[PDB]
Amino acid sequence: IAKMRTMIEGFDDISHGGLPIGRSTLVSGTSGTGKTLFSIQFLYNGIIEFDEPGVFVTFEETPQDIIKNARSFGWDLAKLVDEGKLFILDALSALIERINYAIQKYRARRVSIDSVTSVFQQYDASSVVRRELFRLVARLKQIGATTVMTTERIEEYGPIARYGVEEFVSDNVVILRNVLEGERRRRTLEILKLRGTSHMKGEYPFTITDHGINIFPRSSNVRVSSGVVRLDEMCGGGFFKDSIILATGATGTGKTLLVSRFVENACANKERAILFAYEESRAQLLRNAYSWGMDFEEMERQNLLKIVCAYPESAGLEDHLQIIKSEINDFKPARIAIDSLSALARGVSNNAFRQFVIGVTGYAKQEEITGLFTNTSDQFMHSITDSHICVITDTIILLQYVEIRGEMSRAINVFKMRGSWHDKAIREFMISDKGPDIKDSFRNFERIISGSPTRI
Amino acid sequence: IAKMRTMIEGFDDISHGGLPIGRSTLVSGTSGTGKTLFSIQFLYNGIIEFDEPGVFVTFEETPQDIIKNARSFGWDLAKLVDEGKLFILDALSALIERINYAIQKYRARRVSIDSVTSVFQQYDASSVVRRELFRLVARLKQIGATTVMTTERIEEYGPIARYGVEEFVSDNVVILRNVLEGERRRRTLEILKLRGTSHMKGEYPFTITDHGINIFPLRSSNVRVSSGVVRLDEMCGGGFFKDSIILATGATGTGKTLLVSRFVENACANKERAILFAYEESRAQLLRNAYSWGMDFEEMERQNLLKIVCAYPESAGLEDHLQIIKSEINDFKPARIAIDSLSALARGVSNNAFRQFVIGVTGYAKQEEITGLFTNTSDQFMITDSHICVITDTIILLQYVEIRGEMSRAINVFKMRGSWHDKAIREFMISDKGPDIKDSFRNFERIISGSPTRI
Amino acid sequence: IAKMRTMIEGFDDISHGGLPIGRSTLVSGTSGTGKTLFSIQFLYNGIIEFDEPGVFVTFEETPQDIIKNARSFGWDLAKLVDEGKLFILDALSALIERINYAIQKYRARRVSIDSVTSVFQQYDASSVVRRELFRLVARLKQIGATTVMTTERIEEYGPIARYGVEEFVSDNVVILRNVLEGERRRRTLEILKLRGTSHMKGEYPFTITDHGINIFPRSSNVRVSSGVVRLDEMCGGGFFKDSIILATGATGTGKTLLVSRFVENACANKERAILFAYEESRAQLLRNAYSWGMDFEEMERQNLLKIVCAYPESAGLEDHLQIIKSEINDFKPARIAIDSLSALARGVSNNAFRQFVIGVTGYAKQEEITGLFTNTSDQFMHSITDSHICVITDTIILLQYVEIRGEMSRAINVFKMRGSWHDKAIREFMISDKGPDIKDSFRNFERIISGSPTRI
Ligand SMILES: Nc1ncnc2c1ncn2[C@@H]1O[C@H](COP(=O)(O)OP(=O)(O)OP(=O)(O)O)[C@@H](O)[C@H]1O
Ligand SMILES: Nc1ncnc2c1ncn2[C@@H]1O[C@H](COP(=O)(O)OP(=O)(O)OP(=O)(O)O)[C@@H](O)[C@H]1O
Ligand SMILES: Nc1ncnc2c1ncn2[C@@H]1O[C@H](COP(=O)(O)OP(=O)(O)OP(=O)(O)O)[C@@H](O)[C@H]1O
Ligand SMILES: Nc1ncnc2c1ncn2[C@@H]1O[C@H](COP(=O)(O)OP(=O)(O)OP(=O)(O)O)[C@@H](O)[C@H]1O
Ligand SMILES: Nc1ncnc2c1ncn2[C@@H]1O[C@H](COP(=O)(O)OP(=O)(O)OP(=O)(O)O)[C@@H](O)[C@H]1O
Ligand SMILES: Nc1ncnc2c1ncn2[C@@H]1O[C@H](COP(=O)(O)OP(=O)(O)OP(=O)(O)O)[C@@H](O)[C@H]1O
Ligand SMILES: [Mg+2]
Ligand SMILES: [Mg+2]
Ligand SMILES: [Mg+2]
Ligand SMILES: [Mg+2]
Ligand SMILES: [Mg+2]
Ligand SMILES: [Mg+2]
Repeated sequence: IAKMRTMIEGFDDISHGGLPIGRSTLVSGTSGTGKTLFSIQFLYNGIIEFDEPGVFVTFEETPQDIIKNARSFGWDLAKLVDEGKLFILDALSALIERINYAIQKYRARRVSIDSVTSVFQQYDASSVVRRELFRLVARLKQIGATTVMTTERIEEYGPIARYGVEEFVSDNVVILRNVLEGERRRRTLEILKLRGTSHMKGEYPFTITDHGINIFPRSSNVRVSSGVVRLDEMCGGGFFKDSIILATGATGTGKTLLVSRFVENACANKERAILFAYEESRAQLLRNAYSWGMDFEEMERQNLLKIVCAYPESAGLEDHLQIIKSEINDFKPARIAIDSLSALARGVSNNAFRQFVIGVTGYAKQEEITGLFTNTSDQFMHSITDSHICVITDTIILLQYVEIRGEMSRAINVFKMRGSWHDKAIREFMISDKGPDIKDSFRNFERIISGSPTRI
Repeated sequence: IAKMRTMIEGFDDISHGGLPIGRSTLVSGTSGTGKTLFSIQFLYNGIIEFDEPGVFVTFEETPQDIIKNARSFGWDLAKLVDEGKLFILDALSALIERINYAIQKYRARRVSIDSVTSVFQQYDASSVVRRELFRLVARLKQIGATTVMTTERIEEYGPIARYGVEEFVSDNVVILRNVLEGERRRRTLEILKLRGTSHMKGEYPFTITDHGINIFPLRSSNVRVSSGVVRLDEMCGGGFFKDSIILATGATGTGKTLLVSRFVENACANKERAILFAYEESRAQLLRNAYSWGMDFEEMERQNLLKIVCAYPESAGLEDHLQIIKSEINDFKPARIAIDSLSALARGVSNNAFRQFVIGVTGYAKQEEITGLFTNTSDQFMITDSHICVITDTIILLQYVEIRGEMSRAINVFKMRGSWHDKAIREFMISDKGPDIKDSFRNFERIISGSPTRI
Repeated sequence: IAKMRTMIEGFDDISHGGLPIGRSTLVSGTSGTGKTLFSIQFLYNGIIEFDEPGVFVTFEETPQDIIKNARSFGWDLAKLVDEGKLFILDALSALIERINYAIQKYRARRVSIDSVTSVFQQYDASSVVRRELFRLVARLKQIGATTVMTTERIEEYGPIARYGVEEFVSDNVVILRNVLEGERRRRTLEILKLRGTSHMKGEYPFTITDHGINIFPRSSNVRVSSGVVRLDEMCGGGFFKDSIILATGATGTGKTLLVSRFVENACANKERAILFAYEESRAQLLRNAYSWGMDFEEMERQNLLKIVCAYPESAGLEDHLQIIKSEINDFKPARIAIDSLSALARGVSNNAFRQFVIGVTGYAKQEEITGLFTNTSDQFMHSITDSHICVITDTIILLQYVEIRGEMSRAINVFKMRGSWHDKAIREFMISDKGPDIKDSFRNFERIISGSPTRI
């Protein structure tokens, strides 16, 4: 069973090439799940790469309404119909005749029906839909044309179709969802089945952007500097180039300080860098940064630093990824920084957050980009990690508060360093008007990893 | 009631021999559960295993599509007509006649109907369905031919059939599921009932492969093997046991992958095949860190001795991961394997679904005399273990020890099943040639806390 | 209201003698709940003990199909019909006439209808079923014949009957269930009501075995040895004969060691013993046992030791009990051992597990059998007990890991000893190639029950 590519980033790897060739694919889902976006996108791409003639059988929508909406991603469907490359059939057993006729005058390639459920309200009685659905499918499989049929749905976790008898007739079943969890919508695609072929089971986080659908399913010894000399000395030549560094610690420990010095160092060696902040804003960052003797405003004047400030609850976790991606595909920084993940995990599913970290890490390492992700710990004085995904990070620079003689002092230590030597000493440090000052470690103190020390 | 082997791996143990002789079995479930697959496999295996006639009754789609769908597993229609061993009937009491025809025509034994739910569009009443259901099975039983019926379902945890009156008429009820939990689907088969016979109660994890369905049901020599480290072998009093399961738990960056790299290296060193299942790092990374310790993993794969199967834990489901391991070991056939790690496969997974995984790998690994070293990154570094350290025969736990404001690491053989081991928590270090197990801490107390005390 | 015995192990004590005499009993439940198994079992037993004439009114099942299925437990229904002791009436107001006629030619005793729901699909409309059900019941109560009526069900926790009007007509209501919790089926029986009589309320764990249905609703000073001399010295003459001993402790403490020495001691005094293992297999056990100088293979050669290895998730908790019972009813060991309960409680209901422990304990003590049950603790260094059923055990031999001068040493202490003196000292012990070596206790150490000790 040969498959037909749809040029839809994600769907090509989820269905292993695409959808069963010469067969009909049913795409069900609720309203605003992207049933039409996918439908025309299956034709557009098809009639832009392999130069294939595709006909669109519209029903409750006007042939200009479809083209007026496709202009949201800069798609000129008029120019498609101005070269006989796309035919829109405006709309009981005579409909297949016109489709069979049009497709004959437009050499059978890609066909989309939006929607079949619409022209079935006057029939109903469940058993009737199936009887008239089977005939349609069969009538298309005889002409051997990769057809996508749209179906309506009432529930996001209930009947597959309105009359629950379309999935049993259809050979291939793709379900588009828009689940709302904690007053936040999440678009997820899934391939229920695919007769005489293989596919990726379960649902994968996707979104609709200005390019349309966006479905989301080396290791050199090159070392880079973190901005701090002693830190690179503790890491035995600084952080690795293509690696993920983690800055875990309590509130006001110096995470954003290390991020600022990590981004500065990039711009210092004429290297581009992106800073994704979710806790503070450009205004505050510039002031805080300048207070340590760093010109963040100037760093952006050289087109070497970009600041993307936004709230962690502003958009969805499946969205935030796309922003980072598009932000990296444009500016093309050598290294990025996330401040912070703690803010991107608050009121989010433990699994939904795991898919995010895996995404950034993968993409960050896939493009050989150095990413310094910070994480704020709950207990300031310390268990381990909430979702404990410290196994994804190659380096772990944790900061801990140390109470010494009624003085709230801070300490830094390189907890982990994959395929690299590091200092296993909890060196004390302080903050000044020029960044960190890592001094000597606490040799005459015991139980330093348990908030409070002990005289020796 | 005579059994009938279907040659479906797992099913012949779940149904105790297979399905009842000259009885009608009902296989209900949702769409994509694998109802048609089972139906074909039942006849296919039955045809090329005991030269038995098979009659497939189609209803929804045509004989060509069904024949064109089995090509995904490598099954051809050479029995369809080129051997007259596969009779397909394209599609109330007139159907039964045609059924008895091909049956007595080719001295039939096996029969599959797919689907019967599609022949009850008009009849919107359960009364009619039951009446015309019983008559079918009753007829089929009069001919005493092992027939499999297929029905459709709306919910995975609701009515048995579409009209909920088919399981009561049917003698044997099989239910195929495709439950979706946490954006992840899991195919599970269960034998609801089986009249005048015994079977296994509850649902068993299965998958669909290119050999079709793979249902998953539910020695001890003193030969020792080297762990890669000499002191470690001395700590186990002769090295690791051959046909045994070793576990390495500890905080992130304790050196689990280090002990794995040496455990796999030692294999290839003695010209022994070993498989490495990574779910945290990738080949590129592992090769770098490995070489940094003075180990050439690339070379090890150049001699067809070491294999690396990197895959994100979240990529596939727990049931698929198992099949991937089994098939991977069925091809390469290593003398020992290593999983890095179990903790990476226990993330956003049910404790019951995870238990079934560890039991499988352990069982299968222990069933083929394969030495397995599974790692498990402990959540709270510097307590217990909310899982199963009872399954593992050996436990090599690594713990971080803070001494004089220095993040030092220690190792100890926590347990060694039916063997002597060192009961001392000796400090160790990592260099550019592997571990260096030094001496323990005699003048330090509460070393299990992660923070000792000057004695 | 006199009751009629059914000779069904469990149902006789649940309904206090049996079911209301001269009245009709409705048995509802889903498919494969054992509606037919019970139905014929009510006749078989009845026409095998009190020599009573019973007629079976079958519907959607053939008179040979019922007999062909009853042969799963070795029941010759043909021989029952070959002496006019059982009559099968193969199958609107004329059905009661034949039943009234047959029962007259087969002196009214035990009657079973399987099923009434079957011959009602052509009626439906809820109110119709009741009207035609009442007439049936009344027509049977007039002939005074203990009749059991089978009813179909869709839900395990929903309507009592298909039309939910059969329980209001029927005098007695028995509901058979097959609940699925965590991909595991559990058969439970219940008596909803019983007019003019008393019964046991709630549902009781049952199973179907080769004997059919299996519903599951002294104290001498005789002392026995545990295999260890010092252990018997710490128990002041060894464990009590008819008592339950518990071996709680962390992983690799020496639980299976004490079990092996406890089973060996039985075979040593020419006493039979059963070992129920769920963590290891015969292969490993024999090797581990032989490493301590115990010949487990030989112990089975004398027909004094039996090993029943099986996984704790292989079968159901309500099943595992039956296995132990049948295993003890055959071999008839003087003492048994369970290794372990921790494995039999993983992914099980806290209450469902409580009913198991009570079962083994009761049966173990009911047959005056000594049972050494082991339990693995979670924290290796220790709170108390998960489901804390240490109140069921008469003796508690807990083992605890003790870290001494960077050496992971082990310790044993007799925590409890009901109606017996015991040693209240945490004696240290080690393992060798001949079993345990209990030495002196830790006198110069403090906080030994909190993992880590303290110099004194
Ligand atoms: N240019 C755009 N940029 C971002 N999101 C867009 C853009 N255009 C549309 N969308 C999003 O995608 C949706 C359009 O999806 P589409 O029209 O295919 O829905 P549908 O599922 O076919 O709806 P219906 O059930 O009414 O037919 C919009 O509602 C909006 O959420
Ligand atoms: N080669 C293959 N590799 C992997 N999975 C496959 C392969 N071939 C088929 N499958 C899987 O098995 C499914 C086929 O099952 P099958 O065609 O029997 O469905 P079904 O349950 O009979 O559906 P229906 O409700 O339409 O009768 C596909 O949807 C896919 O999930
Ligand atoms: N100009 C300055 N001089 C001295 N110390 C400073 C100065 N500016 C900031 N600090 C110190 O360093 C800390 C700043 O660290 P930073 O702002 O990076 O916090 P953080 O660890 O990222 O915390 P969070 O993100 O939770 O607010 C302040 O709490 C203060 O102790
Ligand atoms: N010999 C046996 N050993 C063990 N279990 C058996 C044996 N025979 C039958 N069983 C079990 O008991 C069931 C038989 O129960 P029975 O036929 O009474 O069901 P039922 O509830 O009457 O079904 P229906 O609703 O279809 O009439 C089988 O499905 C199986 O689970
Ligand atoms: N070349 C090297 N030289 C010195 N020490 C090294 C070297 N490579 C690794 N290490 C040490 O070993 C640690 C990594 O060991 P390893 O990756 O096996 O640990 P792990 O517990 O499996 O980690 P993770 O939780 O990330 O899987 C580093 O943190 C460092 O302390
Ligand atoms: N031949 C031997 N010589 C010395 N010590 C041994 C020998 N065999 C086993 N041991 C020791 O005794 C322990 C065995 O105890 P046992 O196997 O009964 O463990 P357990 O407490 O039942 O643990 P679990 O059931 O959780 O695996 C081993 O961990 C080891 O310390
Ligand atoms: Mg639309
Ligand atoms: Mg900050
Ligand atoms: Mg099918
Ligand atoms: Mg690792
Ligand atoms: Mg029955
Ligand atoms: Mg044990």
